[PDB]
Amino acid sequence: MTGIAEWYKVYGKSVAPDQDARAPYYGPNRPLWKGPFTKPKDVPEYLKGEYPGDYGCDIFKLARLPANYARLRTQELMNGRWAMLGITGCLTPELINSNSTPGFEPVWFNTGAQIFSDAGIDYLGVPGFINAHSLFAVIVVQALLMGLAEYARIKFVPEGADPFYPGGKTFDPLGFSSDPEILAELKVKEIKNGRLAMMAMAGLFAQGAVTGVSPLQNLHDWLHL
Amino acid sequence: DRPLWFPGSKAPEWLDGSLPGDFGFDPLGLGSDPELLKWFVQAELVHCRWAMLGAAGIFIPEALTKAGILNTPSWNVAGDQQYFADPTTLFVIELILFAWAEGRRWADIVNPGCVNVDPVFPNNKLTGTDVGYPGGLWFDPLGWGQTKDAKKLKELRTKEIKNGRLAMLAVLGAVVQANYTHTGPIDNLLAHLADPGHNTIFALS
Amino acid sequence: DRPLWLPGSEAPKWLDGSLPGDYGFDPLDLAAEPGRLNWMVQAELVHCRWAMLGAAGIFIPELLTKIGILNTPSWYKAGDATYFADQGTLFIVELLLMAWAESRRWADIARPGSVNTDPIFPNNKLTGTDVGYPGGLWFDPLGWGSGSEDKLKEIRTKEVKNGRLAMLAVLGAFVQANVTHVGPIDNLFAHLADPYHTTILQSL
Amino acid sequence: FASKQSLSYLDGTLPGDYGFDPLGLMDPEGAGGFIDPQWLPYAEIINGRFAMLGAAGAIAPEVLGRIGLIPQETAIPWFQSGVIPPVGNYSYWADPYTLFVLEMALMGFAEHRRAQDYYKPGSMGKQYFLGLEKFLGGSGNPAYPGGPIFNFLGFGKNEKELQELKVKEVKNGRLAMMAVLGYFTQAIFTGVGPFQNLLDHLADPVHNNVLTNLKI
Amino acid sequence: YIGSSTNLIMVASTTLMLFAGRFGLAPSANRKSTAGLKLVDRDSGLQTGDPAGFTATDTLACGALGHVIGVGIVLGLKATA
Ligand SMILES: CC(/C=C/C=C(C)/C=C/[C@@]12O[C@]1(C)C[C@@H](O)CC2(C)C)=C\C=C\C=C(C)\C=C\C=C(C)\C=C\[C@@]12O[C@]1(C)C[C@@H](O)CC2(C)C
Ligand SMILES: CC(/C=C/C=C(C)/C=C/[C@@]12O[C@]1(C)C[C@@H](O)CC2(C)C)=C\C=C\C=C(C)\C=C\C=C(C)\C=C\[C@@]12O[C@]1(C)C[C@@H](O)CC2(C)C
Ligand SMILES: CC1=C[C@H](O)CC(C)(C)[C@H]1/C=C/C(C)=C/C=C/C(C)=C/C=C/C=C(C)/C=C/C=C(C)/C=C/C1=C(C)C[C@H](O)CC1(C)C
Ligand SMILES: CC1=C(/C=C/C(C)=C/C=C/C(C)=C/C=C/C=C(C)/C=C/C=C(C)/C=C/C2=C(C)CCCC2(C)C)C(C)(C)CCC1
Repeated sequence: MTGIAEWYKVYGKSVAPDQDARAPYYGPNRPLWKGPFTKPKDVPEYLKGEYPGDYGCDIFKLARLPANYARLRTQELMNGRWAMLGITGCLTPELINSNSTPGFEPVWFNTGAQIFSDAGIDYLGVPGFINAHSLFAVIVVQALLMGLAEYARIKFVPEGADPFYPGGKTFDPLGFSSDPEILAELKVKEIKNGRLAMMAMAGLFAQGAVTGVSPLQNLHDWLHL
Repeated sequence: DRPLWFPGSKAPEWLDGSLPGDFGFDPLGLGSDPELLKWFVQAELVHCRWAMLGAAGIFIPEALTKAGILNTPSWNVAGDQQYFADPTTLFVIELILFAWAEGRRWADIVNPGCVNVDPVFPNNKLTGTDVGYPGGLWFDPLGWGQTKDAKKLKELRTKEIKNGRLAMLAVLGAVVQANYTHTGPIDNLLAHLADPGHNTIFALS
Repeated sequence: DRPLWLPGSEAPKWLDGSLPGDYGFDPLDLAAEPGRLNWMVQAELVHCRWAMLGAAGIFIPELLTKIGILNTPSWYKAGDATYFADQGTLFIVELLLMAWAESRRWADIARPGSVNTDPIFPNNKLTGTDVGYPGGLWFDPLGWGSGSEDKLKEIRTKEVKNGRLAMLAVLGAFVQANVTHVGPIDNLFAHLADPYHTTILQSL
Repeated sequence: FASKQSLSYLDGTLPGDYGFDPLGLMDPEGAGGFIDPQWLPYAEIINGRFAMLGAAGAIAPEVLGRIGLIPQETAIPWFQSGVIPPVGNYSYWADPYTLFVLEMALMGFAEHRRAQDYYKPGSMGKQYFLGLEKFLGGSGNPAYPGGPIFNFLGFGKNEKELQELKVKEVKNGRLAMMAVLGYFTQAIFTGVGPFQNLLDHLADPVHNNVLTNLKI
Repeated sequence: YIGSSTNLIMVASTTLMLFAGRFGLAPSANRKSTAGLKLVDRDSGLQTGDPAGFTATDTLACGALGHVIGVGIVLGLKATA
């Protein structure tokens, strides 16, 4: 129950201290996927709540069995975390410098072809940073490091913690998970921000396919300023 | 038992072998829900049938064009040729004609046997029992497919789906190789028979 | 045991099928209101009858003119044509006469069997026993149609689907006049001349 | 049920009650003068009904002129009709001061009668008016007189529908009050009619807002 | 003007003042400062939806102080630099 605890409780909790952080997001009181027009039928009788970020939106007959539901929850969480990382990493280099510094290539969907250029990939356009020029070496390092990471994920489980919420000392240095109630509220926040990032990534793909870049079409067009 | 795709490994629990050609190949677990298997087998049947048709239409006319007895143009440019009718009009005509077939297919997969009666003359019908197998005079002219199967039907079904999968791979191969190489499949075949090592994926790029 | 508009499709609970033409076709769930079904059936009857009347009044003149018997102008410019009477005067006469007629119809619909008696001559006594089918000498002189049970069903089904056909046909004719500057039968002739190069996609 | 604290005197019986009273103007502890708790709801309803009339009538002529129902000589904005002669003026059958005198006479009759009914609830239906005193006895709540004239169609026959109608009246009235304030401010800043302002915000929303119109 | 230095200074001043208001880094309606500048807790009969106790009065006060500080900083920087 570290110093970060009771600090999140006073400030970062999304509900008043008298009210618990359960009811607005769990149980029969969930906002549901059609707002005030949801009607009892559109909520499946097995999507009863009791899990983070469900709005009773199963239009196709997916889930309906606990194993499928739990699995799909796990891939949703993983895609969401990776999408948060992807969106923030796609928007950071363009924000820091939108100019085409030869070794930089700020555009997110054009940095792949930067490795084949003579200038290579120069982190922050600094000539002495990495300065990679070989795609095969990057391939090999990706394969080795991510194979080790995922093998540790799906084989080196402590056999006592959740596969996707390990917690513990190493994954929760600040000890946010001291209280189960705030833990569930934080899980709800994580799921919702992850879904927002996933839609941001999909829209980024589509708008890169149609229009040029991210800053332009947000400052060049649709926000004439 | 049955010959698995991967020897020495347990097959997925949802594949009992009853379905034709069950090789126990579900690495990604996309068939964990029993009700999904029926839709997936129907979809794979439809793609495999249309893929066998497409493979025949992309290979036999081109092979006979190579033989010289036929003058069939390259299939990649077939849609850009001049025809006596508007291609978009042809599209809408085939759409309208096939809408009835698609409605029949949807109705029978949702509810088997509900479209098994000829509307104009109710006497005419089809003899099929399994979902997606009508039999009858219209769809089974030779009466093949309604037989007491101790070992009869299953082998035919298995070789049918095997040929379907092979044709699926063949048609995507043809599309991909035409995209990669601006030449017909027969040109690539002649190149690989002349010198397989010299002509390959790396040969073009 | 009643055929549905869609095979293997469950009919709505309120769509019993007893009424003629009820084939369980209500995708929008519009007629679920208890007080709406009678209004829907009466409105469909009126719509189909006037639509088929207009279908005759549109198709017969153009067909006769293109055959050669008559030499009448088209419908989509007849309103702007030389007439003895002013157009507004005619329209006011029309709205007044229709006000009387529909007023009678509305009084029949709201109050069943309340306006079957002629005021001036109370010795007429319209014979119609069902709403929307007043019968009587003025509207049903010969007396056809009225018979035993299950006899009315087939003929009323004929009426409603004939009115549906005419109504969709007249919508098509108006769409033609909006998209092409010629009568629909002339468009039939054009579709016959080059069928594979004359359709909706040709000059959309 | 919204806005600020439940002030312990705004229990919720009033139509449109949401416990919004940051300044505590309706606290019944010291409640003399015009700050009486029985006067403020009535005054809110009255400026609200007059604001509904004013908003509708200040936006109507310009819209009608754009559609074409009325002659374009009468499609002038609301401030170019005679309220402010220095800005614009229109010539009617009488000069605006005779019109003001006649208006004050008629509204004096109506308003002094309404006031006497508020202060003496049973009155205005006792002395002999020109035959109309029979229908002019307000029943119960001063803000809702009713009768064969003020409610001559018969809405709100049951209590619940009447509550819904009262709530609807309060909200449309508050909305119209804010709309009239907007009319005034936008007239000062832009010098054109509110409908023209709406069309300007619709045509180029980013370059036709309050931030652009800081220079007049 | 949106990317201008004045806009950045004003938005930064207002945001920092609001941040110091909502989190207990500055006095507010529900958090009184003593003679020693200690920020003891004070109970006011103002209801707010913010779980930390930040009210509309605090929003107005912090925005006003932020606009004031921003204007002062902008004018001083323009006069010196
Ligand atoms: C190969 C293919 C799909 C492959 C899918 C695979 C491998 C899936 C594998 C798995 O999912 C399983 C099974 C089980 C899971 O647990 C694991 C994975 C591994 C995920 C589709 C083919 C599909 C093939 C089809 C439908 C072929 C169509 C042919 C056409 C369109 C012909 C067109 C033309 O007639 C035109 C229009 C006019 C002219 O151009 C001329 C021609 C060219 C003749
Ligand atoms: C009556 C009114 C408008 C009337 C308009 C009329 C008749 C217009 C007439 C004409 O236009 C026409 C038709 C045509 C034109 O040619 C001529 C004129 C003659 C111009 C507006 C009222 C408008 C009234 C308004 C805007 C009132 C606003 C009040 C607010 C915001 C109060 C807030 C709070 O009081 C609470 C609720 C609780 C407290 O604790 C705290 C605070 C914060 C104090
Ligand atoms: C709910 C529901 C229900 C019912 O059933 C109905 C339905 C509809 C079915 C459903 C829905 C669903 C959905 C919507 C989904 C979605 C998804 C997504 C979007 C994903 C993404 C996803 C996404 C993702 C992962 C992403 C990722 C990313 C990344 C990594 C990136 C990276 C990068 C970077 C940084 C930078 C550089 O320069 C480039 C790169 C290299 C590239
Ligand atoms: C609801 C919400 C929220 C919030 C939001 C926001 C966005 C806020 C903001 C707010 C703000 C942002 C406010 C502000 C304010 C400001 C102000 C209030 C100002 C004022 C100013 C002044 C007062 C000035 C004055 C002056 C001076 C002093 C100088 C000279 C000139 C003059 C005189 C003018 C939260 C997060 C909670 C949640 C979500 C949603």
